[PDB]
Amino acid sequence: TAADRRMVSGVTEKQYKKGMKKMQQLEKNAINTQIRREIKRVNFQTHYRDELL
Amino acid sequence: GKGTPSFGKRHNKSHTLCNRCGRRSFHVQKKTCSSCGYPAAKTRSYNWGAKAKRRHTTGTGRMRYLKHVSRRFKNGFQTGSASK
Amino acid sequence: AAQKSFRIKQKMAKAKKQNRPLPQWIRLRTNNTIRYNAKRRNWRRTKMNI
Amino acid sequence: GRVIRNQRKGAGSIFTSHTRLRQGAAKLRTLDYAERHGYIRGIVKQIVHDSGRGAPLAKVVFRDPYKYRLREEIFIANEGVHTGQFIYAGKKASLNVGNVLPLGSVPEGTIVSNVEEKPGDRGALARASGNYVIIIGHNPDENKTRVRLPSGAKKVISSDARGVIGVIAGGGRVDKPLLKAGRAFHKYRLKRNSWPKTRGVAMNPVDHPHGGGNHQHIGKASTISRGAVSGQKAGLIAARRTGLLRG
Amino acid sequence: AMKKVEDGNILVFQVSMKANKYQIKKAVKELYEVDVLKVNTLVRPNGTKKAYVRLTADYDALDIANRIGYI
RNA sequence: AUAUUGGCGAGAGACCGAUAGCGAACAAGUACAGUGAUGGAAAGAUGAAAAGAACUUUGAAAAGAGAGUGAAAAAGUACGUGAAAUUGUUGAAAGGGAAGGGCAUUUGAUCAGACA
RNA sequence: GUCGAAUUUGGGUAUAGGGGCGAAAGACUAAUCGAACCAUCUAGUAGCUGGUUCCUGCCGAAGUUUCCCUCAGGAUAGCAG
RNA sequence: CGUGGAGGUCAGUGACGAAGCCUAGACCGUAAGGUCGGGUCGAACGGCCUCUAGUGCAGAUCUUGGUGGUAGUAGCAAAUAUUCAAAUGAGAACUUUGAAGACUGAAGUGGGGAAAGGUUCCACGUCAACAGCAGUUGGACGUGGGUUAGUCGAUCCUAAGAGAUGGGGAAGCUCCGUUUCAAAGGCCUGAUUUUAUGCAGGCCACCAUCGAAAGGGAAUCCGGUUAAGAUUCCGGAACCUGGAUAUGGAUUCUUCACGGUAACGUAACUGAAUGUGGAGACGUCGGCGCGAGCCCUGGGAGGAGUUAUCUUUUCUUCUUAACAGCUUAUCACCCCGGAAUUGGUUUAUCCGGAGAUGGGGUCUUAUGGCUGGAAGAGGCCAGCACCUUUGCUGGCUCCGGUGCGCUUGUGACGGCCCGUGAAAAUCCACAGGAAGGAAUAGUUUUCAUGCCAGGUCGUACUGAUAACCGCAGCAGGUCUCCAAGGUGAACAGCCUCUAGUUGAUAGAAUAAUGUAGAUAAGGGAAGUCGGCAAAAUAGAUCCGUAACUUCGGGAUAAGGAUUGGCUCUAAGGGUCGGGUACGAUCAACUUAGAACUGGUACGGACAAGGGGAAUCUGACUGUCUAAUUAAAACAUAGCAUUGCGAUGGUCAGAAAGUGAUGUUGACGCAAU
RNA sequence: CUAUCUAGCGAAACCACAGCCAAGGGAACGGGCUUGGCAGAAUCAGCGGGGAAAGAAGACCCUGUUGAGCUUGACUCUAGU
RNA sequence: AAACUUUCAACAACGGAUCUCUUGGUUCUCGCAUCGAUGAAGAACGCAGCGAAAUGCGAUACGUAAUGUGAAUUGCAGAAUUCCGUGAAUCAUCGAAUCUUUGAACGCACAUUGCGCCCCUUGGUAUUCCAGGGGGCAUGCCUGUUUGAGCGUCAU
Ligand SMILES: [Zn+2]
Repeated sequence: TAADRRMVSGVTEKQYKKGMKKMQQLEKNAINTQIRREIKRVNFQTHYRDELL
Repeated sequence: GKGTPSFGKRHNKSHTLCNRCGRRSFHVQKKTCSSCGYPAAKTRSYNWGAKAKRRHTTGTGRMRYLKHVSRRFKNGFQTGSASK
Repeated sequence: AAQKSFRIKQKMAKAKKQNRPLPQWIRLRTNNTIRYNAKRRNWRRTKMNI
Repeated sequence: GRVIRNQRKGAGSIFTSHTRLRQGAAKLRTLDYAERHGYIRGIVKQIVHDSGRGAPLAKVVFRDPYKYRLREEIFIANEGVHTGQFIYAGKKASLNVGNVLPLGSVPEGTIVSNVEEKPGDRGALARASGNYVIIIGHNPDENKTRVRLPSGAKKVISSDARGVIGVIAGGGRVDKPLLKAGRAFHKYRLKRNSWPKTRGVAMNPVDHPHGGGNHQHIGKASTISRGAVSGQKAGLIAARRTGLLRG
Repeated sequence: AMKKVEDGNILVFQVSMKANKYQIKKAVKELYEVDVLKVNTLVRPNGTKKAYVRLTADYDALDIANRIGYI
């Protein structure tokens, strides 16, 4: 069991849960950053055919 | 269709991993890589790609031997046992 | 593929070992500007081109 | 403009001849001491059909004169030969349909085939299915013989040049119409990549000197000069006469 | 791997990457002073090599695992 | 004596101060895109010290309300100050097919000082 | 529409930019083809279009002459400070 | 006037709060702007005289970042469909089990794989995000576990082709060329008492190397087993290659076996150089013969279903692997014999004095039969026990039939072609007669047996309406294998069995306009650029078929009639006492005919041609503008013209001891 | 089956400020200006008159001492022969 | 009258401007000359008691040996005089070593963890076969050595 490997080396069972919930949110703001900034120049194509007339 | 229905027929690679620079550029049919020409002796480098020499020149790696030559010069390429 | 070469099995075994979060004792050092594992790949999002 | 499709042929690269199924280079055996003094006997083991030639081949086998071995040669088989017939080869050989004789030894008025121009090029003159050469006189002084060719042209060559006796097998091959594009396709499937010939006037100005126009015509005179350069040479190249001869 | 030690006489080791089934059959003879029936080998998806060496019918696998000390 | 926008070691500035200065003050030629040559970012600041909120109570839990630490959580890891667009509650007022502005005064609000 | 064949198709391999390849449409050559993509010379040039950041004071125009491959532009004289 | 920095000065302001920011609070200035109060806030900053500039924004379809109105709006509507109870849970349209209902329907929504992905596989935790509703579930998050090879693939060999050396070009990176204008090697024993080695006596003169997880190829099968692995593990049973290698048998005192007229036979049964031969080794189509698996099916031995009535009933298990022994054939061949009154014979017309028919044999062993493998396995039942590990004991596992069936393997043949439909590695055999050898001896390791070893890398899973590519969990795209029952010509369509799924935001209402599908009185193209769109006809059997024609067609021309159900009759086969008029007999589904019968209905759903008369134009089949043009354009066969006899024609290269046509030769190549 | 109503989820094009007409004049076809007609919160489903609605520095035409594809006895050359 | 719409202020929200910072850039000056067949630059894969990356390193793998300093490292665990000491440390220095697979890359090859060959030795009845170890095997060119070739050529 590698669960005790945490408990001897710093981390506690409780500190992992509040630590990962911050960590799983620290990646949440960054992916919310990537979707927001890129959304302007992502529809900006190059060779669109214009199927009209 | 030349777009979405013809992007489905793409399942055969044309470049693989180079053995001397380790990136997917070794073209299999030509049998020569394209970021540095690997069956050639000297690596491929051009002064119109000034940026593409920043990614590959001396200093972007470990420099396993060259990082000690400046220290060995200061002492003067000495040898032998050290001291007391 | 299934019948694969060794120098792509040597590459997908390295990617297995790098498919790990940040160790939680890293965030407790003195000047620790790291907060998560930003080079972390997943087979849904980013294909590795090997 | 582009380079036109008669300029793209010298690079080969799709236009090379399809040579998977061909038996080999059909050639007379080399000129040796057996074939200048006396003859040497060989037997037609089989008559095969090589792909991309209108004439059958013959795989005669000659025993090695200097080693203990067999040496197989490929001849272009001419009419009347068969398997198990003996082929005699040299100066002092007989005169029957299948033997290969130097052109001094044959009388004037005979027909032979697969003649060699120079005395040792191993035979390269009248080889397609049904074409001979007709000997029309010797010359014991200067050591020369003059022959006429399948084209009607008269040519004087050496007298030591060899040639098998008889009209090449295959016979009247072109008397039968192909009737289909599917039969001309398979003919050129084993020759080279030149069969569906787009007319030049159908093309655009880039693709051909004939091409372009709001009608389909050539525009300038289709007889091209001789010292014209690579890319102008489309149409009759140096047409002395043109048109139908009598009417 | 404990099921292979207890049922069969199969000792499971992690071997180095450059070993070639004669250097493993001879290693277990020299390290553990036993006899080996047959060595099998796979390369694990973490890039290491795993060797299913197999003791032969009179050496027992539980006694060798207990003398080593992983029970 | 001369050249030196690379290398190594030094010193300096009427230079730039995180949309600036090198593309990069930070795991930056990094993540990522392309079959490929190549393209290539964003991203700095709690506090002097983590003293990073023990305990109580409501909730299934996140959290909330107390309590506690602190010079200060109007600094609580979404952390210096925290502007505007835009938004919520409260307060004032106005409003018949726009709103806003100019001159003049009534009314309400508000501010005022030489003599005060 | 064709459906046993000038058939359809996998993998291998060949031909690469004024070049390839074309049963010929200037078609196709990685969503790019009457000349691909990438980097560089390159901040190419523009008599042409848009923009051009604080206040107050005083004076205040011209669309006309002559020459120009000159006519959406300049030089020169004029008016102006 | 304002701003970023610089020299000077105010011994300027400041933790007792500098800069900033906020403030329908105050004041000054015509204005640019300056000053003050309050709130906030926490470490630096101003006045004045001068210096300096990356110094003042409302705009540039400005640049980067941020945010709005639209707006709780458009919408979340293809792929037939979901419902009830219970359990878990804070929470259930959505998770799990059970019960229903259905669908894909064997060219599957099934079981596998090649690419490609790379840990998605599997278990235990867990729901912040993701799963465009939900979530307790997950291809998600967190931690781990998991892929076993003498036989399976790679490795090995060659294909189209890549490519070094020698050389020759090139200022040069490099280019040509692949046996090339080369001094390009190894190897048998005589040598074998030095085995150093010398004459040996010749030698593949081809002479790198790479190129296929679909071609070529030494050898493995069955049963069990895992949360996740199997031709890999375990158990049994085999085979191959590389070795050593001793017995038994064989042969030999004429040293290198006998038998048969012969085709040939066997447990063995010396054979170097060198030479030759075979195998590897090959197209496609059509019918016919045979085999295997499946399908259908009778009896018996079991188990479950139905039962008010009926049903010796409906469903289901009854299986045999690689390998080894003995045997088994079309074809081919040998012998005896001598054919017109021509015989033999195939579905298909070929064979015979170059020796048929006939009689007797020989061989290949695809394939099938028996036996070993192996019933001990597996399958189906019945019984009695229980720890979890686990069982334990009895039975049974049988005998047939059938065929234009389906798939597939193959045999002998036939058709086609101006198309005759790969190459090496490797393996054996023959010709040859070098060399060696017997009496306790050799040859034997191609005869039987015995002993050892078989390395390296891949192996999980998906292979697609969710694991690949398309910005994604995208109706698109992506190579291939096996394939049940009924209807029917059929792998059509429709319905079901094995197996899989029941996923796609749902609830209520049934306005308009839509989209998809329908129907219509009377008229029947009056609509419209135009019969666009829809309708009609359709399967089968029998009858009947024109102009024109290149005599092949036109032609399913046009046009007409019948079709269900039930009871029947006749015809078409095989085996047997009587064919040198007949009899019981097993076993096919096929056509024709007739009565009787019904709301005159019958290819009853499904499936399934509209036809004719002429003109223009291209002969046809075929190809093209991927994503607005499928055509009368391109192609074609046919015809004709021109160039060229190789010291050459057309073309390529910067060049060359360079190349395409050319592994070519006028019946050819090239250009039209 | 949508649309419609509800629970959950929830974008975009576009937008100077915005939104009742008649005549007048005007850059010669006004939502605003001038003179009249008038005019009552908040709104829901439709609808296609208008917003010279949105889409893209007109693809036609002209101008440029701006290009490119192609042609020939244009001018200047050039591989080849 | 409310709701709603608009304006302003307060507090809250969104958002990250401003201000003050700065181990980073930039330009200028000054000093030195130091890569590689003794295997470089670059690459791939590895290595820590708990590491994913960065930095460091190579199966002796966040290092070893040596010298210097003289008591730490620290997120946690662990280790304690090792503390009047041949001695702590993620210290500095650095002269001794190691340096996987590669790469000019060098036995041949390389989309292969593919295939050889010589030598010393070890093991399996073993000069021949299989296997473990150790050391070699690229090309051009120069100088020397050794062995040859050539009626090129000179005496015998
Ligand atoms: Zn490379």
